[PDB]
Amino acid sequence: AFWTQLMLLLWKNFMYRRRQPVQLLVELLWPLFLFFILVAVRHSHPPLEHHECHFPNKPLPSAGTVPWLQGLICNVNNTCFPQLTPGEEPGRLSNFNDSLVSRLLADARTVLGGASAHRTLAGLGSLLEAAEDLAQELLALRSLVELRALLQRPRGTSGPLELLSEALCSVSPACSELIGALDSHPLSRLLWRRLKPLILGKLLFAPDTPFTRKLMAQVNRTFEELTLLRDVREVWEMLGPRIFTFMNDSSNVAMLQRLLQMALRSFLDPGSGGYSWQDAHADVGHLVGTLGRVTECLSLDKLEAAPSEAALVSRALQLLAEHRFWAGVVFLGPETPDLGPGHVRIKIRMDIDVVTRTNKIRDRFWDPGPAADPLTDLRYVWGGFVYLQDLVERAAVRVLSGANPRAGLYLQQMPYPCYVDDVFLRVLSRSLPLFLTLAWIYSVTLTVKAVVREKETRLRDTMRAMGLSRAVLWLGWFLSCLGPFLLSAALLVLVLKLGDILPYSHPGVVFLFLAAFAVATVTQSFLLSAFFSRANLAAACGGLAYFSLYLPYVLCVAWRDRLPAGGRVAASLLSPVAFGFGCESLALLEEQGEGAQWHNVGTRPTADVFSLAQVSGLLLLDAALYGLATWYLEAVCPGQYGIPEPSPGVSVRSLEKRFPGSPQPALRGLSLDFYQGHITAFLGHNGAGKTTTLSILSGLFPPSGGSAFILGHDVRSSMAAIRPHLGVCPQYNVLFDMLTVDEHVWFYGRLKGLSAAVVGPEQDRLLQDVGLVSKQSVQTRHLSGGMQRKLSVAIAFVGGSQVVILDQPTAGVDPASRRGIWELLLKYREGRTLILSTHHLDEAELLGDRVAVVAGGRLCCCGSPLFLRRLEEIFLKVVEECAGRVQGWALTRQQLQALLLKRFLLARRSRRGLFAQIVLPALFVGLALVFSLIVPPFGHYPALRLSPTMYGAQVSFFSEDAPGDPGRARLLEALLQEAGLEEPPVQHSSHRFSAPEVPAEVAKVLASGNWTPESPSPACQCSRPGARRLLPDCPAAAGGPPPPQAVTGSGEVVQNLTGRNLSDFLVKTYPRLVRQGLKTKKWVNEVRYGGFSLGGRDPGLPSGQELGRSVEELWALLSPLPGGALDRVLKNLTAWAHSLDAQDSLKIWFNNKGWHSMVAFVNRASNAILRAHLPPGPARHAHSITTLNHPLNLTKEQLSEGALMASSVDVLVSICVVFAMSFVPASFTLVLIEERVTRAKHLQLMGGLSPTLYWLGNFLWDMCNYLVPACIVVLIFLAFQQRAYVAPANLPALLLLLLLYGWSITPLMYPASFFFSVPSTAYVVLTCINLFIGINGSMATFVLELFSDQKLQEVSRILKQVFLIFPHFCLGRGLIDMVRNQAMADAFERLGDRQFQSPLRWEVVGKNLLAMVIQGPLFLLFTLLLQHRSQDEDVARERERVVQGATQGDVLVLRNLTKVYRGQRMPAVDRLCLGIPPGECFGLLGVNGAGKTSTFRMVTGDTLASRGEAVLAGHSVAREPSAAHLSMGYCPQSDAIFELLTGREHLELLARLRGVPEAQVAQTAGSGLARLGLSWYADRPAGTYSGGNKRKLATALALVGDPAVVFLDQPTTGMDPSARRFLWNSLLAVVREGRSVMLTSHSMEECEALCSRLAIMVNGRFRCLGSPQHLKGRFLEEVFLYFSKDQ
Ligand SMILES: *[C@@H]1O[C@H](CO)[C@@H](O[C@@H]2O[C@H](CO)[C@@H](O[C@@H]3O[C@H](CO)[C@@H](O)[C@H](O)[C@@H]3O)[C@H](O)[C@H]2NC(C)=O)[C@H](O)[C@H]1NC(C)=O
Ligand SMILES: Nc1ncnc2c1ncn2[C@@H]1O[C@H](COP(=O)(O)OP(=O)(O)OP(=O)(O)O)[C@@H](O)[C@H]1O
Ligand SMILES: Nc1ncnc2c1ncn2[C@@H]1O[C@H](COP(=O)(O)OP(=O)(O)OP(=O)(O)O)[C@@H](O)[C@H]1O
Ligand SMILES: *[C@@H]1O[C@H](CO)[C@@H](O[C@@H]2O[C@H](CO)[C@@H](O)[C@H](O)[C@H]2NC(C)=O)[C@H](O)[C@H]1NC(C)=O
Ligand SMILES: *[C@@H]1O[C@H](CO)[C@@H](O)[C@H](O)[C@H]1NC(C)=O
Ligand SMILES: *[C@@H]1O[C@H](CO)[C@@H](O)[C@H](O)[C@H]1NC(C)=O
Ligand SMILES: *[C@@H]1O[C@H](CO)[C@@H](O)[C@H](O)[C@H]1NC(C)=O
Ligand SMILES: *[C@@H]1O[C@H](CO)[C@@H](O)[C@H](O)[C@H]1NC(C)=O
Ligand SMILES: *[C@@H]1O[C@H](CO)[C@@H](O)[C@H](O)[C@H]1NC(C)=O
Ligand SMILES: *[C@@H]1O[C@H](CO)[C@@H](O)[C@H](O)[C@H]1NC(C)=O
Ligand SMILES: [Mg+2]
Ligand SMILES: [Mg+2]
Repeated sequence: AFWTQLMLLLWKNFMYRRRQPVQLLVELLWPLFLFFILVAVRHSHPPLEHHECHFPNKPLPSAGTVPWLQGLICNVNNTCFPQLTPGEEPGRLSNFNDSLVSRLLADARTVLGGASAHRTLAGLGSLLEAAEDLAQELLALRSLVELRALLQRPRGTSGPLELLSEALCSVSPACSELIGALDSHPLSRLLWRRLKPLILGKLLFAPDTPFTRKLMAQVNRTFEELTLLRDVREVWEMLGPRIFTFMNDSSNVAMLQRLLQMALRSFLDPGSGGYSWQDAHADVGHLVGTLGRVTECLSLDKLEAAPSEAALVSRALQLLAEHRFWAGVVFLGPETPDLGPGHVRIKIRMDIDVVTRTNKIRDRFWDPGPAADPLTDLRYVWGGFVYLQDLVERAAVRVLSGANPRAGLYLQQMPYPCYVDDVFLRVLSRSLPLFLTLAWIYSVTLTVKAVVREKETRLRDTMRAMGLSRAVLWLGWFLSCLGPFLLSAALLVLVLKLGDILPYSHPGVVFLFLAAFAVATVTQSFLLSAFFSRANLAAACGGLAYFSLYLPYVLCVAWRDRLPAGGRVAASLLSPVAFGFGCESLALLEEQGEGAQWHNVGTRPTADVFSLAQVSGLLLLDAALYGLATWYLEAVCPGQYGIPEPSPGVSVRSLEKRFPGSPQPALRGLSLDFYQGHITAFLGHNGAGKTTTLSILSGLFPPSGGSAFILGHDVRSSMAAIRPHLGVCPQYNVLFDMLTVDEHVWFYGRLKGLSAAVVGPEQDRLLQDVGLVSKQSVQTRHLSGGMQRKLSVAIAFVGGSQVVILDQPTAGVDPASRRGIWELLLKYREGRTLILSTHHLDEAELLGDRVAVVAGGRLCCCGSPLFLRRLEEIFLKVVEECAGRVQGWALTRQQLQALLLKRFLLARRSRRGLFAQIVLPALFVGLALVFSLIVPPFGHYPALRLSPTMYGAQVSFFSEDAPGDPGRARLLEALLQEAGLEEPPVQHSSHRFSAPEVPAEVAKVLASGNWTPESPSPACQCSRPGARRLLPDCPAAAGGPPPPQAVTGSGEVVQNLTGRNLSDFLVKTYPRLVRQGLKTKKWVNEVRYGGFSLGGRDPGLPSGQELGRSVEELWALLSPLPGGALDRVLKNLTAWAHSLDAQDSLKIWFNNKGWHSMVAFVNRASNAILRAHLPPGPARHAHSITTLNHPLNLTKEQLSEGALMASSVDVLVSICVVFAMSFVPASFTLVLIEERVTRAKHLQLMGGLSPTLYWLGNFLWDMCNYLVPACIVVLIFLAFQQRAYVAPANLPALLLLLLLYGWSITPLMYPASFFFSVPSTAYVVLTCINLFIGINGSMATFVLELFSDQKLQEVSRILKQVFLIFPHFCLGRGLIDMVRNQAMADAFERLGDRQFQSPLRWEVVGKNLLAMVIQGPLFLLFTLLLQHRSQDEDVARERERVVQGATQGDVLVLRNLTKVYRGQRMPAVDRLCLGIPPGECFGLLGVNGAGKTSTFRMVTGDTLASRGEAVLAGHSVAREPSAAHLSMGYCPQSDAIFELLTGREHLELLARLRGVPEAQVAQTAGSGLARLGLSWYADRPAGTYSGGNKRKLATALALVGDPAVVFLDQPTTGMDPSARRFLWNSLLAVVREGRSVMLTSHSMEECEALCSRLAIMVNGRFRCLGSPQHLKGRFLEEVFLYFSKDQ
């Protein structure tokens, strides 16, 4: 019956799914909200493609001084123009052109060279004519006019820097004052804030050898020449007064000058003196003063000294504090490459904030783009490393060679092709694993809760007792839970693929991966649900254990290096870790732009060696391991309801049971024997232990000793041969809520073993025999006690049961159905060994062929009924043989002191629950910090020698221009010999370069085209706009009409590239290397890293040398002063004029894709220059220069200025703490719901408690239980020294945040306690809702506010203020803003600006606090508002009297009461009128379906009415519920007690709440306990009583305190004759006192014989309403039946 049982289980699960569809829909739609938000954001963030653009030139200080400053000031940004920059042209050399300074210099050159001979002749002494001719062209130029216009600009704008940039580029206390004026504009302050160390620096060298002194003297030349401004200012200062005196009072000389004159504008220039003697003088004076201040800005004393390297490091550490460090050069002594001098080793040390990190030679991932960010990529330019290296290297070359080389190095970045990027893919790749792991948290918790709840209510054990096998049940659970997971995974795959989040991947492999993940999760949940045995405890520790298995993934991704593959494999056993590895592999495959379309299953040999074909096998292995572990754990440890762990049909011998809680054993020893087919009956007093014995016979409990045999087998050990031979009937019915009676019987009959053919007749026969045939399409949750009991006994009798045990077959059942019970028992008595147990003696004597009585755990006597006769009286004899008011505000003080005490007691018995509910979430945060704070230590950045030999094979350049010079040829051959290509011998003088062969098709295409090097040779390539398929441009074979002349060397290849355009070659060829390199797509072996270009064209006019002649022809005359100031300025003018001719350029093309690229090529260029200028000889290797790079020992890390917060450990810890604090405000509803459901809260509300006091007491207790997690969180943060969160500056913010979150979350979970029926489901649902609304709101807004800034910043600002109603959001954003502000403050402190903000601000945390405080108590007000939502002939004569007459004596008056069960056609209760006077024990009988309990619930106040009224002592229950509730007592059919408290606590609590004085509380409780026979069991917890004791306790809580009217419901459902005698005596006493009773039952005596006014009720209508003797006279069980048949 394996397949039949499987079909039955699947059908039942399908029926449950179909009955309630909303839960199915919400489960299927839960894990997609965050992905929906992500897709919505992505839809509005189109991919961006960048146009082609070329980068500009960058001169080095070796090329001069003016161009160096020009390139430093103008080219701050890497503004790349799409049009070709003039610098890239081989002929051109000066990118900056037609500017003010360049035009001024050129025009000055021209004017000075034009008439040098004329001024020489003038100085020889006509000359006036030559001077006039020169002055004629001194006005033709407009450069002087524009210079005057610029220097006359009114002062303002941003400062001198703006005018300096305008002049250079193309469209001392005073110095400090200028800086302070300039810093007001951050745009103008960019230059200062990037160039602070250049003005203030110190150059330090460790050795003090005179060789190093010569090196520094050679370095010092540029600083020496920079100070000519002081000398020229002094010269003008000396000339000032002299010319000022000469001009004044010299009219005679001037007039004789005009007399000797005898063009015209020159003659009129001295006229009136307005335009000659002051304007030009003032302008030149202002200019010289300005340059004097400029030269006084500099310190001019940059160099310093140091004894050794230790003193160097100490002085560096001292000087680093006050912004004075710019150097560190060390002339280390290798003595080493080889013997002999010239093997100098320069080792530059500089701060880590300025030099690129040397950890990585290249980048990490192939990101398409030139990577030319002028703020975080080109650090070597704005830092000054390259300038210092060039200066030191040129000085070393000058010292070693002894010559005067002239070769100005330049820098040029090659262009980059068109491309398109997807930033969103990289952004989401980091946070995908967290999203995916957090998506499936609903289903795991619900699965664990469902499993533990099914195993808790004995439903699983009862279902298994009839023949179910554990394997079948487990497989059914597996399939049923696995279904929705697979459907949801398929839907998620579909939505991911359709949304273009993962466009490349084929959905099949992704779906298989997700299905494997889902299977692993299912089996993990089934394993996790095997430790616990209580619904509350299992629900509490259900999400923490799942989410605590994901942190090791973070630990193992932080420790990526130094990790053996064995460790990764051993840490991949946990499912979330393996899924994280798989998700990372898939994300990196997607980012590579190659997809996973069924052929990428053995790829990725990198650090992420795992691909999406090895993780799935691991996941399946983990699922198998978890399943085996679950099976073993279930087999070895059953749980609370411990199943056994591997013709006298029934026999028990020496059977005893011992519960740990009870000091005395329940059972001592039994020897009872069972027989063939004689109905046996158990008789005994309450607490004898018949139900415990019956459970011991079944598999519910294990015996504490002895053994029990059934059908010759043994329930001990081998009980597997018992299942098809047993039938069970628990005292408390266990049934499926949704399934109806017909489905119940069909399911149990099929499971029992009946064939599919014999079902209908048997089921119908049993259903008719029992008496339930009138109802067949109603679910069991709409049935009263009697119908449920009849259904339970019917289910017990379904199928062929060899031995069946009946326990309380009838209870609350009228005799009419008891007759059907009798006939059912008689019809099956032939061999089925019927066993019975009831308190009714008539049934025992009528059926019992042998009666056995047990008392006090011992078999008193067993035998035939005739044996004992020689029945109620003798059984009772045997059992006997064996056995003012405090009123006012003071009362308000008392009530609370009771109520809170109750809570405290409920907290003392169950400490494990509190430990797991209000402590464990705090320790989860500590575990998160422990696992997220362990990082690998770092030491020092290693030193490396900078040369391109560390890259590998590559491609160089050879471009040359103007070959008609020997020096350029020598330098070029030096470059070739340095590259590695040795000089070929005489036989290969011209056999050096091997030109490859052009393809035939390309050759034909070029023949159809033009073979012109100075025209665009390559064909145009198509740009690809988005389209997600082709990122780079479309390649072609037309790039370069000749193939490059590749010549191999010792590992490198050098080409020719002479005469070609040289700009299109790289652009057209790069996409070929882009597409060719696909194996790794992270560290692709690019072949083009850099090259040279020897442009020998000199940007000097041929007349420039003439300038020097002019200067020297001014030196001989004018009496050169011996002081030397004039002499020295004239000789630095002559030197500048001579150097204006220059020698050549050595332009360097560098690729920024390789980090350490420009420095190595500068090194090689300088080494080649040295080898060129060296005299010929075999000492080529004897003299070599190497540049190192080693940052200081100062312990810091690379400051990522551009990279802001990017979903890091900070937000991880914030998510962890939010998760931990979301669980705590859910344990507060368990007790509330448990009280409301069992109708125990309403008892207290009857006691005299106003709802307001109840709610305030609960609120205070819940508040007192919230401060325990917060203290532990604060202590953990303090212990771990988390500066970001806890510190003497931000501690008040955290304290207020936690305290007010506690203040405002608690009164929000109260309204949810009205609409739930089982506590654990409410617990898990509220926990999941809190988790979702917190995380997926706050962290989603955080993701929105970062990364993309396309007005999504404005969208996030809009959404931020809206999410203030939820008190969960006020903890997420608050704990992220603090971290962000702390990070910004730390960055400012590291920078040195020393700016500190404030934690508590309006726009930081203040608004959240204010809003959450103001919304705090509104939820409590809503809670109270929702709580106060409710705003014959005798019968006819009685109705007429009630309608018209007004009996003031009567206490309770009913007026036409009726109410319908939400459309059940015939109203159960309708049109009732009655009047009761004081001091009459009213009674009311009926049948199972009359509606007695409905009448009690309608009149007592538990349910709201429909029509009519129920007035109780003046105040109506509906009009004023409080006044009616003031004085009455209740006892419902379903007993209302607390499982953990005891009886004495119950009585004392009710006594205190009613208002009795404190002194008499104990006396009243003792009297109440002793009155009803409850004393020997008045200290044990109320949860361990049996049915009779619980009934007695429930009755006792209805009479304590002497109320007015007692609304006793059926009180004798299971009480014993002694107990019922006690109850009758108590009722007689209370009615003698003068208080009425409204007992209703099916029994006799006080209900019937001692009653006062019976009233039979059938189908919601009264029948007689007459006295008992009156009923007997006019018309006792048979009399009642006759009267029922009378009408
Ligand atoms: C080396 O090859 C480059 C190709 O990149 C040549 O530059 C190209 O020069 C032509 C000159 O006509 C440019 O055409 C112009 O395009 C603009 C675009 O708006 C148009 O408005 C003009 O009317 C003109 O047609 C072309 O854009 C430009 N290519 C670029 C910038 O990528 C360069 O001249 C070659 N070197 C030589 C021939 O020495
Ligand atoms: N779970 C339990 N833990 C500890 N003691 C228990 C437990 N259940 C019952 N007992 C105790 O064991 C004894 C046997 O009483 P038991 O509950 O078995 O009676 P019963 O057969 O159900 O009787 P009744 O006919 O009155 O319903 C009592 O003292 C009872 O308090
Ligand atoms: N939840 C429900 N939904 C629909 N009908 C119900 C529901 N509960 C009870 N009924 C029906 O409404 C009527 C009211 O009966 P009620 O529940 O008051 O039982 P009772 O006969 O007074 O109790 P007892 O079973 O203890 O003798 C009955 O016909 C019953 O079958
Ligand atoms: C690289 O190619 C150029 C192509 O011009 C070579 O320069 C030519 O060299 C030959 C022989 O030396 C001369 O006859 C030509 O006159 C040169 N060209 C021009 C325009 O003058 C150059 O020699 C090649 N590189 C090397 C190292 O040989
Ligand atoms: C460089 O970029 C900054 C920042 O966008 C901008 O303000 C400035 O105008 C740009 N150009 C120059 C020459 O600084
Ligand atoms: C740019 O420089 C060249 C160099 O000779 C010069 O001829 C030209 O006038 C300058 N200005 C331009 C091209 O606008
Ligand atoms: C000479 O200087 C005096 C002031 O020092 C001035 O008043 C006078 O005008 C000057 N003379 C000439 C001719 O500039
Ligand atoms: C370097 O030049 C500066 C000029 O101010 C000065 O310290 C000195 O002349 C030189 N120092 C040397 C040669 O050590
Ligand atoms: C330039 O002038 C400075 C002093 O102003 C002098 O030290 C230096 O030697 C001069 N230049 C040359 C090449 O002599
Ligand atoms: C940095 O200084 C520490 C001082 O304890 C020393 O142990 C370490 O070796 C130094 N590192 C380097 C690279 O000099
Ligand atoms: Mg019992
Ligand atoms: Mg009832």
